[PDB]
Amino acid sequence: PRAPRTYSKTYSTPKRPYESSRLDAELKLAGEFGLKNKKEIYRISFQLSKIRRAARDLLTRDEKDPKRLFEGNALIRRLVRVGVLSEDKKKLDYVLALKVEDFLERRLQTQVYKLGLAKSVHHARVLITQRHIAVGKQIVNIPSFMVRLDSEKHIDFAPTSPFGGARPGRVARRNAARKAEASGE
Amino acid sequence: AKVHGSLARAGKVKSQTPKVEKTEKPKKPKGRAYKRLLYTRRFVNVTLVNGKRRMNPGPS
Amino acid sequence: GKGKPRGLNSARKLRVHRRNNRWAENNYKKRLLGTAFKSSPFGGSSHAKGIVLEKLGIESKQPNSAIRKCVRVQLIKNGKKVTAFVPNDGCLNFVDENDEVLLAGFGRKGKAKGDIPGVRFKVVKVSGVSLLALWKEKKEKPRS
Amino acid sequence: ARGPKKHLKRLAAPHHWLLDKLSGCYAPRPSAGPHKLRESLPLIVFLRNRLKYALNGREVKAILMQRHVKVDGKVRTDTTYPAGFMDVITLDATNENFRLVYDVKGRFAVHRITDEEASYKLGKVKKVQLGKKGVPYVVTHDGRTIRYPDPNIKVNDTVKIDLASGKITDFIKFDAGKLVYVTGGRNLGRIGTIVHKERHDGGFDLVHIKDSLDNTFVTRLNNVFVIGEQGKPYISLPKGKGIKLSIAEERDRRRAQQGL
Amino acid sequence: SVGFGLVYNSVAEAKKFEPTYRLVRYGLAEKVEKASRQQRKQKKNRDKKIFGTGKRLAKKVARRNAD
RNA sequence: GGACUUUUACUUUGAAAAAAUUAGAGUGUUCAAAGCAGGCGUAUUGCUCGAAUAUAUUAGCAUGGAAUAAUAGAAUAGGACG
RNA sequence: AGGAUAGUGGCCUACCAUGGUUUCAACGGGUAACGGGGAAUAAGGGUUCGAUUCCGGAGAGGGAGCCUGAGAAACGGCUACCACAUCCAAGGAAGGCAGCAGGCGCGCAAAUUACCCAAUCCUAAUUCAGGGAGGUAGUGACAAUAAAUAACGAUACAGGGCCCAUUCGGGUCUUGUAAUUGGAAUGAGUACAAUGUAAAUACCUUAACGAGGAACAAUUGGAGGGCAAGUCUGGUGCCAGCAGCCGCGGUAAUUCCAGCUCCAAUAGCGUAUAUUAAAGUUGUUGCAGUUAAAAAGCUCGUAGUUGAACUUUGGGCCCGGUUGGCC
Repeated sequence: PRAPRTYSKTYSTPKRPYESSRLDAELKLAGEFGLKNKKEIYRISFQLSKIRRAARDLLTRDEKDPKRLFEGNALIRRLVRVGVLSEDKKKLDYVLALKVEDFLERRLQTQVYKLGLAKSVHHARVLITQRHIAVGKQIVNIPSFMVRLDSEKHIDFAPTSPFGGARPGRVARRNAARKAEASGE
Repeated sequence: AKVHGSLARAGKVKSQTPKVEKTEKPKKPKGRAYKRLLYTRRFVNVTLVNGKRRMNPGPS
Repeated sequence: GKGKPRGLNSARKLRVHRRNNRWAENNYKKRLLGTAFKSSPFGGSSHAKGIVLEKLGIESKQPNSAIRKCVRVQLIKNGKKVTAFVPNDGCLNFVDENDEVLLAGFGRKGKAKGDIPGVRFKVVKVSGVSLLALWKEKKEKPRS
Repeated sequence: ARGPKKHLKRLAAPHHWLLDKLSGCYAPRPSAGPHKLRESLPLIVFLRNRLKYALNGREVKAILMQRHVKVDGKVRTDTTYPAGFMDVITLDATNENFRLVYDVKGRFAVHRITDEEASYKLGKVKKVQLGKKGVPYVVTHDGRTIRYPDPNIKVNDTVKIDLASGKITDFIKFDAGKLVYVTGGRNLGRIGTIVHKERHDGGFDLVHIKDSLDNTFVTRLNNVFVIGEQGKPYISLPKGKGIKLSIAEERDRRRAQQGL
Repeated sequence: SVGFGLVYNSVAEAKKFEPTYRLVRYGLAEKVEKASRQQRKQKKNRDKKIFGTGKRLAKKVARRNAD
C-alpha cells in the first residue's frame, strides 16, 4: 500500500538520569542560555554524538584515503557554514575539541540577546515565536535556529511585527478602542 | 500459623485525618519563565548558604 | 589452555557447546520453554481483566505484621484463579464484590513482593474506572 | 504467481528511475517491448519528470494521442512505451530530438540530437542464425530482425540501420581497441576504450575498458555497446562523455557553475 | 506566495486542455448535473441486474401485479 | 588450437549483489522532522543547479599472490627427457 | 522402456536391481515460526525482534474437483461434501468481509457505515468510461518534528557602583522585592475576505474583534539512602500503611496520611509487560572449574579438533611510482 517513510528520534539519555555533577552543569548551562528543557540539550548532544562518533571512523584510516578526504572536508564545511567552528580551528582533532556551549552560542536565542533588541534571553525565546524577529524574507518561529554564519546581519523585528512597525498591536488596538469609550461619554 | 484477619480497618488514617482544604496560592509561571525564576531562585537570591546550599532547609 | 577449542574449523563445536550452555540462563529458558504462554497467570500480557471473587486478609511475613487487603481473582480469558494486591490506603472500600477489576504486573517478574506473600498483582482499574482516579476521588465508582 | 505481475508498487522500480515516494504507491510500468523493464523509462517520465513539460499522465496521454510524439519514427501512443537504450525520439512540435543515453550515474540524460543524424539507428547484435527458407537473420539490442544481413556480421556486433527500413547500412565489427558505452551496472555510463578481452569459456566473456582519462575497469561482454572507433564515435555523446571524475570535482564544478 | 498561472492561445483551446474545476473556478464551466458516488454506483449495480430494453418485462412485472 | 593444465583453503581488486533503510553531500521546507528540491534575469511571451557519495559480508565469478595449512608425483621405477 | 506433462524429472506405469539418508545431528517432535530487505539496542563483536506500508511465498470458512481464458485449479468463478449461517409463500431459493467501511464476539487493546479519482498508477474497443486501488477528509497522545502558560516598569533596600564601597534616605545606569500601580508585545480563539481544495475542511494570509489573575491558572510523579530534593509542622501508632531493594511504620514516622517547602521531568510525565545495553550474569572477541557451581573414577578408544621441521634464499643489476629550503 502506502510507500514507507523514514523518521528519526533526535535525542538520547545517558546511562543515568540522576548524576548531580551532570544534572547541575546542564542546569547551569540551561539558565545561562535560557534553554527550554533538557530534551533540547539532549538533542544537541546527540547531534554532537554522531559527528564525534563519525570523527573516529573518519580518522581511523590514513590521511590519503579519499573517503577521509571527502568526509572530513564535507564535515568541516558544514561546521564552518553553521559557524559553531569558527573560520579558524580547521583541524579534525580541533573538531574533536568541540564543546556544547559553542552550539549553544550559535542558537538564535543566544545570538539575539548577544546583540540586544530583546533585553532578555527568556523574553527572547518567546519573542521569535511571538512573531517579532526576521531572519530572511519569512517570519521565523524558532529560537533554536543554528545560524549559518550569514543571517546575523539581518537580525531585526519581523515586518508584520509592530516592533517592525505598521501595527498598533493587540494591546494598543484594544486599549485605544476602549480609550474611545472611556475618554468621555 | 495464625490466619484470622480483619479487613474493615482499611483507610484508618484518611478517615481520622482532620482535613484542610487546599491553600489558594497565586499562580507561578511554567516552562520558559519558571525556568528563568527557578535558576534565579537557586543562584541569585540565595536563601540558605550555611556551609553549603541547603536546598530544602528547615525553617528556623 | 583455557579449556575451549582454538581451531579454525572448530566453530561447529563451539556453536553447539554454547547453545547447550545457554539453557541454564533463566531469561533464555522461559521464552523457549514458553512458560508464560504454557502456565502463567497471563501469557506475558501486561494487563488482564479479572473478576473479584472475595477479599482476603493476609498476614505479612516476618519481620512485618500487617494485613494486606488482597482479593482472589479469576481471569475471564483462561479461568485461572490467582490472588491480586491493592496498593494505597483503604481502597477495598472503593471496590465491591462481583465488579470487574483490571490487573497488570507487579513490577517484580513474578517473585511475590517483600512482606506480601503469594501475590504478584496490582489492580489499576475497577468497573472501568481507575483506582488512582478513585483514590484521588477525581471520579466516582460507577453503578454497574 | 497466477501469471505475470502487472502492478508494480513504487520503490520496486530500478534506481535510475529517481521517482519520489511522495507521488503515491505504484510506478509507471512499461509494457512488453523491444527492451527489458529494468533499464528503460517511459514516455511519461520524460514529459513530467525529465522535461518537466507535464504534471500528470492524463495530459501526457492527451499529447501522445495527438501524435506530436514519435519515438524512432513511430508515434506509438503507448503511455509507458519501453523507451530502451540509445533510441531516437522525434517531437514534431518544438521539433526536438533526444536519445536514450546515460550519464556516469547510469540514469537517463536528456540530450538534444539533430534530425540529420537522428534519422538512423545503431544496435548491438545479440544472435545471428538461419531462419526458415535458409534466410540469415540477426538479433540486436532492440531485437531487430534484419533479413539478408552481411555474411561477416557475427554475434555481439555493431550495426547501423536506416531506422525507416530494416536494412544493414554499415557494421562496426567487434574487435579490440575502440570506444565503448557500458550498458549495465555501476559501470553503466563509462565511455572508455577496449583494452582486450578474456574469452572465458563456459559463458560471460569479459573485457577490460580503459576510460579516456586513464581509468580501467573490466565488464561482461553483455554490458558493452560499441560506439564506433576511438576518438570518432558514431553518435553524439552527452555532457561529460563517460568519464567518472572523483566526487571532489563535482563539488568544485557546482561551485564553478553557480558557486563561482 | 508560490503559485502557477496559465495563458493559452485561445479560451476554447484553453478549455480543451484545462481541468474542469479550474474552469468552474472561473465560470468557464459549471457544476455538471450529477449525483453522488455511492448513489451512481448503486444504479450501476442496479443496471448490473438488467439486460435488454426491458419494457416487455417491465410491463410483465407490472402485469403480474394486476390480478 | 587451446593436442596442456596436482588440487586447493586463503587472500587483493573488480563485477553484480534491488529499491527503500542506514551513514552521509548539497539543500533558509522560516528551522526541524523534512523533502529532493532550486538559484537567478524588465519579471515583456526567461537563463539556469540539482536530484549526490558510501555502506548493502556470507555463497557463486574472473582476478595478482604463493607464505601460511593441507594434498600429491620416481623405489619390486611399470619414472622422466626424447 | 513406456506413458503423461508445454517439456526435463518414479511424476506415473511394466520389468529389473537393492538401493538411498545418517552422530558433519539424518529422521522425529515442538516452534506462542511466513522468509527477507530490514527494526531496536549497539565502542566493537553481538542479542533480540521482523505480522505488516518494499520483494518473494501462501490463503481467502476446511477440503477436494474443474470450466473459460495465453496466463485461474481463481474463490468480490463454479461444482460437491464438511461446518456455520439466511429467506421462505415450506414447495423452493440464496451465502461466503483475512478487500473498504461498519457491526458483534474476543481480549489489555485497537479509528468514520464521509468525499473524490484532483494527484499516483491501472484497464478497456481505450483522451472521453471507471477504479472503498489510491488519495483526500474523519477519528487518532502509535511514534516522531518545533514549541503557548509574559516581558517593561518601580515596591520599602532586604547588594561593589560612589564623596578611598560616604554615614547605602544619592537612580546602586544592575541584582533581587508586599497578589500595588500604567504603557508597549503576543496568540489561542473568532471570522469577513482572499490563499486553500476534485469541492472542500482544516493550513496560511488576513479584516474587525479577541487577556491583568492576561481565572485564557501545568501537570506528572518524588524528597533515610541508590537518588536530587524536608529530621518543616500536624494526624498517625508495627494498625493503617508505605517501600522496585535495603527497609520503615510502637505518639519524633525527615519514608505512612495531610499541609507548606523543595525537588526531577515537563505538555508530556508515571505504571506494567516483554526486550537489549549495562551483562566479562554465557564467554569468538571476553567466565570460572582446589575451597565460593562445577575436572568426568581411570584407561582405551573411534567420529571431531589440533598436528615436528625442512624444497629459490641471498647477492646484486636494470627499469620505475617521493617525499624538501636548493622552482
